[PDB]
Amino acid sequence: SQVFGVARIFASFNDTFVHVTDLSGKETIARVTGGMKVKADRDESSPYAAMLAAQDVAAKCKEVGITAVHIKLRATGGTKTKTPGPGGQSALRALARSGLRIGRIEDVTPVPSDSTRRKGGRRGRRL
Amino acid sequence: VVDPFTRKDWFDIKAPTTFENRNVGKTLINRSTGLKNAADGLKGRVFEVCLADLQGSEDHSYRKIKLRVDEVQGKNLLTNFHGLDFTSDKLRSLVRKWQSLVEANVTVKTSDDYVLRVFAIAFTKRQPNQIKKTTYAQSSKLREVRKKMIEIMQREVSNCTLAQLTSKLIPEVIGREIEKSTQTIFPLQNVHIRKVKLLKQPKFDLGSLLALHG
Amino acid sequence: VLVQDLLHPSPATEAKQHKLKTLVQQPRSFFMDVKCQGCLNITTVFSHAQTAVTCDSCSTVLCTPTGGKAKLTEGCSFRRK
Amino acid sequence: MRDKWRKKRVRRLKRKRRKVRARSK
Amino acid sequence: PGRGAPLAKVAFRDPYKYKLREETFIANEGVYTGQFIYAGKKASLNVGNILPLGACPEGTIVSNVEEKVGDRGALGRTSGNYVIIIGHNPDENKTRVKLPSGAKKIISSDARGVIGVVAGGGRIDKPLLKAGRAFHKYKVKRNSWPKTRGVAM
Amino acid sequence: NINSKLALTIKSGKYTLGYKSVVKSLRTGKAKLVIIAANTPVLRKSELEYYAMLSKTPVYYFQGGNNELGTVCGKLFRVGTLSILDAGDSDILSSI
Amino acid sequence: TKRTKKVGITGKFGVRYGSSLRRQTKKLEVQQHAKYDCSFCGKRTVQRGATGIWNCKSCKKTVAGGAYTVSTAAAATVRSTIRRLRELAEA
Amino acid sequence: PKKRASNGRNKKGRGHVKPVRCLNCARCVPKDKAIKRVTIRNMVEAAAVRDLSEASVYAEYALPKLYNKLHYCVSCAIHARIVRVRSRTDRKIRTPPQ
RNA sequence: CUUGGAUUUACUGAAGACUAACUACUGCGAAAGCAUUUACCAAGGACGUUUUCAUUAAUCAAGAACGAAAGUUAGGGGAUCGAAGAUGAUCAGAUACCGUCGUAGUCUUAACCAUAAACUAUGCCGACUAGGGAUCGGUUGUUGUUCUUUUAUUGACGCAAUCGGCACCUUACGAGAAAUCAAAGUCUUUGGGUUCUGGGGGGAGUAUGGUCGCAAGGCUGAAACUUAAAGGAAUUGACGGAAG
Ligand SMILES: [Mg+2]
Ligand SMILES: [Mg+2]
Ligand SMILES: [Mg+2]
Ligand SMILES: [Mg+2]
Ligand SMILES: [Mg+2]
Ligand SMILES: [Mg+2]
Ligand SMILES: [Mg+2]
Ligand SMILES: [Mg+2]
Ligand SMILES: [Mg+2]
Ligand SMILES: [Mg+2]
Ligand SMILES: [Mg+2]
Ligand SMILES: [Mg+2]
Ligand SMILES: [Mg+2]
Ligand SMILES: [Mg+2]
Ligand SMILES: [Mg+2]
Ligand SMILES: [Mg+2]
Ligand SMILES: [Mg+2]
Ligand SMILES: [Mg+2]
Ligand SMILES: [Mg+2]
Ligand SMILES: [Mg+2]
Ligand SMILES: [Mg+2]
Ligand SMILES: [Mg+2]
Ligand SMILES: [Mg+2]
Ligand SMILES: [Mg+2]
Ligand SMILES: [Mg+2]
Ligand SMILES: [Mg+2]
Ligand SMILES: [Mg+2]
Ligand SMILES: [Mg+2]
Ligand SMILES: [Mg+2]
Ligand SMILES: [Mg+2]
Ligand SMILES: [Mg+2]
Ligand SMILES: [Mg+2]
Ligand SMILES: [Mg+2]
Ligand SMILES: [Mg+2]
Ligand SMILES: [Mg+2]
Ligand SMILES: [Mg+2]
Ligand SMILES: [Mg+2]
Ligand SMILES: [Mg+2]
Ligand SMILES: [Mg+2]
Ligand SMILES: [Mg+2]
Ligand SMILES: [Mg+2]
Ligand SMILES: [Mg+2]
Ligand SMILES: [Zn+2]
Ligand SMILES: [Zn+2]
Ligand SMILES: [Zn+2]
Repeated sequence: SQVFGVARIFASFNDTFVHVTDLSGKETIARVTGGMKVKADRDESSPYAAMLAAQDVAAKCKEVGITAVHIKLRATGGTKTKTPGPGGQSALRALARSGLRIGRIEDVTPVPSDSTRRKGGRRGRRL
Repeated sequence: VVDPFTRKDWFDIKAPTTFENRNVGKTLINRSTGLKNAADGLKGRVFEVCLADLQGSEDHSYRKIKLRVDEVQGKNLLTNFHGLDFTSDKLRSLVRKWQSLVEANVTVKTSDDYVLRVFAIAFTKRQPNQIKKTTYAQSSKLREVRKKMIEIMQREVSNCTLAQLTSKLIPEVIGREIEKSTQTIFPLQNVHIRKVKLLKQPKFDLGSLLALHG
Repeated sequence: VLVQDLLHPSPATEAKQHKLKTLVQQPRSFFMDVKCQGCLNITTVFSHAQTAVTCDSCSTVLCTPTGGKAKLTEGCSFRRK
Repeated sequence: MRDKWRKKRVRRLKRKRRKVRARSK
Repeated sequence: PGRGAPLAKVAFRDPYKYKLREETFIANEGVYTGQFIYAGKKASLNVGNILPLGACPEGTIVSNVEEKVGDRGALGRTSGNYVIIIGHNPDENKTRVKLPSGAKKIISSDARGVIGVVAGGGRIDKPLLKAGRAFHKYKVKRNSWPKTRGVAM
Repeated sequence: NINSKLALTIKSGKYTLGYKSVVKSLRTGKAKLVIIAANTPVLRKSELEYYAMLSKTPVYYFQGGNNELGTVCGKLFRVGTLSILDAGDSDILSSI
Repeated sequence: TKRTKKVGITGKFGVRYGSSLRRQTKKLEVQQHAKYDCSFCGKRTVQRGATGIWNCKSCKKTVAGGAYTVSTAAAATVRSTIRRLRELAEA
Repeated sequence: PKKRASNGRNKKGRGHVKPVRCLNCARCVPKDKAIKRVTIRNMVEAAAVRDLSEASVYAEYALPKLYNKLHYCVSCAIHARIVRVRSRTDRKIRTPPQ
């Protein structure tokens, strides 16, 4: 039927990565980040930039032959926050609305079975 | 400047006969040149595909299979079983409060000397007539359940080859036997083999693999 | 309850009390005559026995100690003495 | 001032007395 | 004299002629007089036995390890030191080990070593306390003590 | 557990302590059991069990050394081996 | 009576070398002059010769040990590790 | 004076409880004291649940949920309105808001 | 930091830490504390007991054992965080809050230290005074329940009692200055046994002596002088870069 890639979307709170690989993930097809679409650091992770980033990925996917993708959304993970950034929701909707077909969707955020120490100190970040 | 995608050659990925829908998908690699063959740099790749896709049924939507390519025949990729895992969301949906979570793992080798680590997970079952809020099992029962898990995974893996076990994993044969075997210990729910890892493989036998491809 | 007969508590409520909290403390245990199924030999066994009692004729365990009352083996019938 | 820092101030000042008294040991 | 490690004198029979051969091994800690020492490819994993490196599982503590096959011992010979076997590469017949300096080395798996830690460890824990103690230490090593500082000449 | 059974034999029965007494007791057939400490030399051990094989006497291998075997017997000295001449109130012979 | 409050065996060094070096010497010099229990005969008759050499007066068995103790902690760890690794290899 | 009978935590019959880091500011807070909220949210916002189902290659594919358990310290939670200041008598009420 | 390919992506490997979710007004321990599995080692409370001994006991100056974290000594380890230090910002200034690096430390083995809002700011033993629903451990009687295996001698669940725990809710006989308290009640209707501590606020846990400690410091611990208040709980208001 369709030809599947894998859209590995890494959505932090400072930027948004839209990265499409092959099934193995060892071959990169298109990687457009929200920071390549704006010149202000404060909105590298904006929903608007993520939508533009996804459209460039979808356009690149079409000329290589990728007609469908599986979605593996992730947050920063590790010792830091596990909730996805604001751009992850926009990049997913933009991909679906760009004529690309959507397969399986999974959250693959790095979660610890314990945890190393997290930055900020004992008293947290005082603002 | 060069558009590196003009030099890529596409290959087809074929799953073993243990699954139904053997047409997994397509991959690509740099085209075979004189210095480097495409074949040798292409083996060893691992593909993670949902088990519901390999079987059509949506009942396997929460398991995802790693397929390892270890032989190339023209434009076809002959993959083998590389590992098993649950989706992250399914596990998060199973771990509720007011109940006990019990886990076990064991390292065991198959008939054909495939060394695996198998991870089992289970939860206490609330009885239909139960009134109390929580469903906790005493730690002694959990030790017996954990002990019961280990001897079942050890028994049902060392007595068969990896291919028959793959046919065992799909219908949760081990998970159903653990639930049956622990009925007299404690009522259990959601008994699953939630992860399987290949640690060590025997010496490569292309003939044995070819029998797993038709 | 301001007025109540402490010297003559209801025997029903008197039996629900803890064994040390009655008017006169009294054990709730007793001794039994145990018939194993294999043979017929009177053997007096404490209800809350801590020992694996064996009958004299055949060295077969009659009861197994538990947290409270001893558990009689299958085929063994008891009669309170 | 903070009670914790007042204690530290006296401890550092106790430290000085000991070093000063040690001169005439 | 001159060594922190004690030495063991071990008597073997000559396989080809009627004669006893006395060997001088570096004593591993726990080796005793009258102990049987087994040396070869098929020797068992017991303290004091001499085995090829490939016959030892990962984490095996070994001393007097051969750098090259048949050189009769080069590595990990001083008191309290040893070599940890990190892993094996059976296809190339090679083994990875960790040396007392913390360096990782790749040696032929046919190279031999003695199971255990070299005896006499903890020697450095004690101060020498005197120039005379160092004098007697180097009296049976070599003429390298005392050292005049070049800035004072 | 076997230590409790052996202690009763020392309290009530008859025994000899020591290698020289045990060998004499094996020659006369008056030994019912021979107990050998774990750290006894093998040459003495392999000789003690050759005497017991000839004497048809069961041998029990104590799990502790001759320091621990002595204190089990209520002694303030070391016992490398002992022979039980008369198991008294105990049932050590019935438990090997 | 008690002759020295704290120097113990290091009273032979008098006031020299510094207290820190002398208390570090005292710890290790008690260990090297102690009598240890023999693993062969059971008596507490094992004493040091040179470093790493420990002889038993009774059964005349000599064993290689540590510089100042019959057995170091590293060797004890290795002894159980080798014992453990031996069990798996021989099943 | 003493403001709360629970001392703002849930430690009774215990000496020490290991801490957790606040999600918002990474402050060390004891596990019993932290204000904890369990959220099970849809992974796709309700505006996009239609077009993504139409773009799906699977007929009748259920979208997975996003499971997360959030831990907040007292300063972060009060600031973010996760908990609010209650009257002296209303503090005692510990049933979940309806 | 990045066209010397950063960030990102898949596969593989190595290090140290740490045991997420399950995780609770739940459990255990004298306290500090304790959360992956299994094996080994020796402990422990409660319950059951028509077992045993018979006052062996309660609380305890002196004196011992243990005592978070930090810190000290010497090895080993040194992944992550990170005092000091360095730096980019902010500011009037910012040695800080924020950002980036980072050494001791954080981990471990032998020793030291002996302090924490080490808190329940609430000594221990014994007796009594009031109701209720939950819960953990044990024991004893009993189900329209599910299950071994088809059922029992399986296990779970359900209903009652009880002893012991961690707590909670209501009331106020009673206490309290009140906040509040099943003990902080049985205290002018004042006495069950017993250990420790305080006497207005500062000066001051300062000086000195002693003693412990490698040190940092610990324990013990004044006086001169100064002062009419300082302080507790609650009320009204005012204010708040708190919420509605
Ligand atoms: Mg940014
Ligand atoms: Mg950025
Ligand atoms: Mg830019
Ligand atoms: Mg620019
Ligand atoms: Mg994971
Ligand atoms: Mg950092
Ligand atoms: Mg703030
Ligand atoms: Mg059972
Ligand atoms: Mg001066
Ligand atoms: Mg050489
Ligand atoms: Mg000279
Ligand atoms: Mg010089
Ligand atoms: Mg010099
Ligand atoms: Mg000169
Ligand atoms: Mg002896
Ligand atoms: Mg004298
Ligand atoms: Mg206040
Ligand atoms: Mg307690
Ligand atoms: Mg505390
Ligand atoms: Mg605390
Ligand atoms: Mg809270
Ligand atoms: Mg690890
Ligand atoms: Mg628990
Ligand atoms: Mg866990
Ligand atoms: Mg005292
Ligand atoms: Mg500490
Ligand atoms: Mg500490
Ligand atoms: Mg420390
Ligand atoms: Mg150090
Ligand atoms: Mg600074
Ligand atoms: Mg500046
Ligand atoms: Mg104090
Ligand atoms: Mg507190
Ligand atoms: Mg109960
Ligand atoms: Mg009845
Ligand atoms: Mg059964
Ligand atoms: Mg059972
Ligand atoms: Mg006064
Ligand atoms: Mg005063
Ligand atoms: Mg003064
Ligand atoms: Mg001093
Ligand atoms: Mg006030
Ligand atoms: Zn009978
Ligand atoms: Zn000896
Ligand atoms: Zn916070």
